[PDB]
Amino acid sequence: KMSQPCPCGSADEYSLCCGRIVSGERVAPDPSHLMRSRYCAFVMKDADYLIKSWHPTCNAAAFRDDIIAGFANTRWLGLTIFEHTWSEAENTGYVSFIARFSEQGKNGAIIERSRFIKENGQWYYIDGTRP
Amino acid sequence: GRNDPCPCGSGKKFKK
Repeated sequence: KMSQPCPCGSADEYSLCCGRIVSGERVAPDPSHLMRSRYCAFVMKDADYLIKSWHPTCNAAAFRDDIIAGFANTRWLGLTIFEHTWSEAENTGYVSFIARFSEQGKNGAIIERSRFIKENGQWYYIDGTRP
Repeated sequence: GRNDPCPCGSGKKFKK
């Protein structure tokens, strides 16, 4: 009735899922959590988080405006993760996902395997490859 | 390719 299920699809309340991470209250334990959290930020148009979650070498602040601009063109309709891998030895991780959306009234889906890198206890997004 | 089990779980194609 008054539930606020997380936009990531976890069946958990946002406050207790991706929301505590985007709030800064909780560090993302793994690449999957970060991916989910970034998806929620896209859905909730945060951008500041999307920049904080972007690997520092990418200089995200510089393209903040383009992130905002992107918010207006797409409507997110769902996230489905089908693969996840990570290791402390590599400080690297991967998340394969399908993100469905709508653009100009036309539906579509993204299928990508994103890479995440860890720096000082925190995971950051960096790159991607179409699996 | 597209017809291999769509990881969406639809059971057949990414098209479908």
